[PDB]
Amino acid sequence: MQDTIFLKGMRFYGYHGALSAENEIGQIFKVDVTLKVDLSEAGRTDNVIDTVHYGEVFEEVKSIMEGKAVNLLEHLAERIANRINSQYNRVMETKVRITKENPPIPGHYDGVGIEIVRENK
Amino acid sequence: MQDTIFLKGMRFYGYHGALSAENEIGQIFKVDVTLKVDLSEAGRTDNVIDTVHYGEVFEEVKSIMEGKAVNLLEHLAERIANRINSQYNRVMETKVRITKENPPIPGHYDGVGIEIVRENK
Amino acid sequence: MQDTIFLKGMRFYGYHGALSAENEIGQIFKVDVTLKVDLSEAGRTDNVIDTVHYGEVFEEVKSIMEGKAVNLLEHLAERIANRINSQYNRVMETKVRITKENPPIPGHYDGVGIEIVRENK
Amino acid sequence: MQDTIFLKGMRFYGYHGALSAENEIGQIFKVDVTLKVDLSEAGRTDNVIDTVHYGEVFEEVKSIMEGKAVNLLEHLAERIANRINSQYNRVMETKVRITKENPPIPGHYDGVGIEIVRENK
Amino acid sequence: MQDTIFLKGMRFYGYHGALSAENEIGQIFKVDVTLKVDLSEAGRTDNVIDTVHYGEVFEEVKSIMEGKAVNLLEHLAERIANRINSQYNRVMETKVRITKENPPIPGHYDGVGIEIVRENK
Amino acid sequence: MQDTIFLKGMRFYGYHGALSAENEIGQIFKVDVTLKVDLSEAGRTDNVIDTVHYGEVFEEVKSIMEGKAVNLLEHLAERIANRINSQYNRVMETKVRITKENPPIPGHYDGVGIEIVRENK
Amino acid sequence: MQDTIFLKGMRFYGYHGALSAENEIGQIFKVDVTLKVDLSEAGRTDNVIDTVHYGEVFEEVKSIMEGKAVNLLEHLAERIANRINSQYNRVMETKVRITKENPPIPGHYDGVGIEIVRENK
Amino acid sequence: MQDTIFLKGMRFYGYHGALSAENEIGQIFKVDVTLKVDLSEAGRTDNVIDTVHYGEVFEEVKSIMEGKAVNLLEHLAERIANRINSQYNRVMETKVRITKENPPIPGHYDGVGIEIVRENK
Ligand SMILES: Nc1nc(=O)c2c([nH]1)NCC([C@H](O)[C@H](O)CO)=N2
Ligand SMILES: Nc1nc(=O)c2c([nH]1)NCC([C@H](O)[C@H](O)CO)=N2
Ligand SMILES: Nc1nc(=O)c2c([nH]1)NCC([C@H](O)[C@H](O)CO)=N2
Ligand SMILES: Nc1nc(=O)c2c([nH]1)NCC([C@H](O)[C@H](O)CO)=N2
Ligand SMILES: Nc1nc(=O)c2c([nH]1)NCC([C@H](O)[C@H](O)CO)=N2
Ligand SMILES: Nc1nc(=O)c2c([nH]1)NCC([C@H](O)[C@H](O)CO)=N2
Ligand SMILES: Nc1nc(=O)c2c([nH]1)NCC([C@H](O)[C@H](O)CO)=N2
Ligand SMILES: Nc1nc(=O)c2c([nH]1)NCC([C@H](O)[C@H](O)CO)=N2
Repeated sequence: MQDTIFLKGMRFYGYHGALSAENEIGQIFKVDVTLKVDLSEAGRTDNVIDTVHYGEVFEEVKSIMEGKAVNLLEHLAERIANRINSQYNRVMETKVRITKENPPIPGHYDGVGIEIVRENK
Repeated sequence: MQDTIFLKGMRFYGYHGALSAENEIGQIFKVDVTLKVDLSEAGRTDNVIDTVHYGEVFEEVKSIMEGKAVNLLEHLAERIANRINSQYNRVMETKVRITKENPPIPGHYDGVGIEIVRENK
Repeated sequence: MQDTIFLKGMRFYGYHGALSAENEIGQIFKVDVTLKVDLSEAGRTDNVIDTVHYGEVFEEVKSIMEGKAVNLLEHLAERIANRINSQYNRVMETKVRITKENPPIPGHYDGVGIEIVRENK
Repeated sequence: MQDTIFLKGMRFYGYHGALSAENEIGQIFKVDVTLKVDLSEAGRTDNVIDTVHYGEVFEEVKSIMEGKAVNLLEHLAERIANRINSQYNRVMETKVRITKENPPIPGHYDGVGIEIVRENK
Repeated sequence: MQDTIFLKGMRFYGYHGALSAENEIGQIFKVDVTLKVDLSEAGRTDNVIDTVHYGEVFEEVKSIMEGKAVNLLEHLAERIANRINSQYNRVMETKVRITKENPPIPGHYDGVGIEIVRENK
Repeated sequence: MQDTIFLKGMRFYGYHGALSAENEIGQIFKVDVTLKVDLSEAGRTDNVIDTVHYGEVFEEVKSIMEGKAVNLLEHLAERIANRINSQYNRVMETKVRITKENPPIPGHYDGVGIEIVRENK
Repeated sequence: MQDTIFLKGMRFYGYHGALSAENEIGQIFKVDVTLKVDLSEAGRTDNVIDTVHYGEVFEEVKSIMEGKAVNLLEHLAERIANRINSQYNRVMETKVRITKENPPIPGHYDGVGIEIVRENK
Repeated sequence: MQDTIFLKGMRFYGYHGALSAENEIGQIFKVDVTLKVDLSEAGRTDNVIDTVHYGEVFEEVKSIMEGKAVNLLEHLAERIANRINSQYNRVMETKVRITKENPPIPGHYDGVGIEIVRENK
């Protein structure tokens, strides 16, 4: 099953990071969420109730990205994956990519980050 | 067989969407279509008749993207995949990606969408 | 005097617009603000108190872009220009550009908008 | 008076061009329209009737860009400028930029074009 | 073995295409070539003689893209893949992607094309 | 008179430069040419003979950018401006911008260059 | 005299800024430098000695952008303008633009900055 | 296990290359590093000590990209992969992509390069 629902380049201003200075000033966090979902019924029916509403997913990611500051991106992606898998049974697996395009790293790069994939149990 | 014929970033202004306001105002829908097709005969012959004409594919996608407004992107991709698989036997499988770069979602993101893959029966 | 302080591509999700559907769904408004300010004293001193703090300017634009929905972009730029000119005497003139990259216009374009320039009296 | 109303990167598929092959196949024409208009009343009032409606302007450009094929870009910009100046008295002057990002020129470039500025008489 | 040598976004102005008007006027063809090559010896030695010289590959693609006009992109990719596989034994498999970002198709899209993968026999 | 004919982002691979290593290896030179030309007659007539043919201009720039290697960008822009002003009487003034996006300068920048403006005598 | 020598998008990682957290972590500073210089002799002669060497200019900007941390961007641009005007008599006037694409401002924008123009006395 | 830690578009100015002129002048090398690392413990704990610190990885890549000039990109990627695998046991496999967007190749392309994948033994 290769069907997917996606949310690309979501951007939030948060204060996560292991450095005290990071939490103080904050930065923009870029988030890409890809959900494995069989979309054939919805495609057949055209009923919004037969699929996962992207809007609601964005609200979950948002609440975690703009909520309490944590240290790791790993911790933020793990809470999002877990939160999405938990509320949606139709989501067979959730992929979360977080990117810090501007971390406190002296250098020239497009960004640094992590990506996790979590199957829904 | 990893050969493919593709159409990237096709953009149409349509009125699909589950919200009444969406159907009223409309928006730009971005479409990426990838077709699995063995292209060796055409490569050998160089005869357009031994492959699938991208132009005709664009006309099919267009007619569905710029036709009657539906609710789901899932419904639009399912009609395109089905329409392409139906008229072309050389297409072993069709992948359709639809993206709403500007849905009625209060936030900063690059876009939201769905992607389906349908083998030709 | 060609010195300037600038804020480019500020983006806010608002509900302005003359169409009822626009106010309901909303959209992203892009804002560019350029302030005419003699920056030589600050350049000499290096004291933040001798110039206009970009951060405070962004907060003013924000409060107007994310506040009460109005009809025109002209009305929004006029309130921003007026608000910035009012609180800052060092700003000799304010330029405000607002862009609706995705208005309810059936077509392919990068965006539509207005730009105003207002001298501080 | 430095106030302006703008429409950027409008794109149309037309068949203009002095070469027979051009008219046959066609291409994408990119259009940027900038109108000189005093926007202070509209900014004060917030009434759409006190300014020029971008939407209507796009419809005029469109009708000329997607209508009868002509030879020159100069001819197309002259008809647009003239058409906009004619219907709108509030437009003190009209600037039209047309770009052929892909003309029949053997080479590597971003595009070629012309730009005209026409005051409203 | 996941090692690869690549050449991205190569662009040539050619006259291929099944339409007489296309051959007359011509267009820009974008080419991406990815070669499967075990790069461990070269990585160990650092001797250019233990790998495939990207420059020579570009010259082969070029000679085919800027040579005799053909009808299909399939024919052009098949000659490139075949030409590269033929001269290089270290290339276990060749992937060729050709893109016509501006074909004679009335519409708005980023491009159309084909991609082939050919193992070296 | 604010009318102009333009050619943007023309790119050529040349060997100019004051460093021996530069002339040996070469690089990509980006060229932007803007010509001051009254385009009203052409706009009225639609006759290609009443304006300057962009294509011919590109051929002149090309012949100078891809010809004998010189030291300065200043020398290359001066020959182009002079060459265009010389063959076209309708060109009241010529602006030439040359950019070396990748010169032998150890650093991170988008490019370096020069721009000259030459009135036609 | 409209001739200019330019250096665009120079990027340096520095620790300037009025906030203690800024100086601690640092950020990327983008710099655009435009010099007014009559380039006709150099264009005529083609001798590097008749113009200002972009490379040397980049070294001056660099030494100031990557040196001692200051509070204002105004202070950094004033030292660069002054430093360039001081060593080059051929530079009639210097324009310096500094941009903080990622300042400690909670929001979505492309960047904030200042621009100064300083004539050489 | 599909979890990954990444560093994209790292850019360094180095002097590697098999051509004497290349080593003399130098160029910008773009580097993308993707590390296979199980990120579940870190996601659970949120302790930086349970994952690989991107910053330290960037310092290793940097020291190799900005150190002694070598001939091949293959040699540079092999030293980075080996260096990262060596210091981090949590990294199950390392992928290194190096790109020379501007090599001494007469032509128009986005870049050329190599990519290697090395499992940690
Ligand atoms: N892998 C990884 N994930 C993080 O979230 C992270 C990290 N590595 N290293 C340092 C860090 C810091 O607390 C701030 O970037 C320091 O300025 N955060
Ligand atoms: N997954 C998914 N597909 C849709 O087409 C869709 C959707 N989810 N959620 C809401 C929606 C709406 O009808 C409009 O976006 C509401 O403004 N359309
Ligand atoms: N010039 C101008 N400014 C606006 O703000 C504006 C406008 N023209 N025309 C229509 C409009 C509408 O209320 C919505 O775009 C309609 O969907 N808003
Ligand atoms: N300046 C200018 N404007 C044009 O519209 C134009 C032109 N110059 N030169 C040739 C041309 C042609 O008819 C087609 O580009 C030929 O393929 N059209
Ligand atoms: N699949 C595919 N490959 C081609 O090379 C091709 C094609 N389909 N369809 C039409 C065509 C034409 O000869 C020109 O695009 C017509 O203007 N060329
Ligand atoms: N202003 C200016 N124009 C040039 O063409 C130029 C220059 N300045 N400085 C050095 C240079 C060199 O010969 C090569 O860039 C050295 O690698 N060429
Ligand atoms: N106009 C202006 N220039 C600055 O350099 C500047 C500024 N305004 N405001 C605050 C600031 C700070 O020290 C840091 O951005 C605070 O995080 N620096
Ligand atoms: N595959 C491959 N890797 C390289 O590093 C390389 C290469 N091929 N070919 C030529 C080269 C050269 O030494 C310079 O590019 C020559 O200017 N370097």
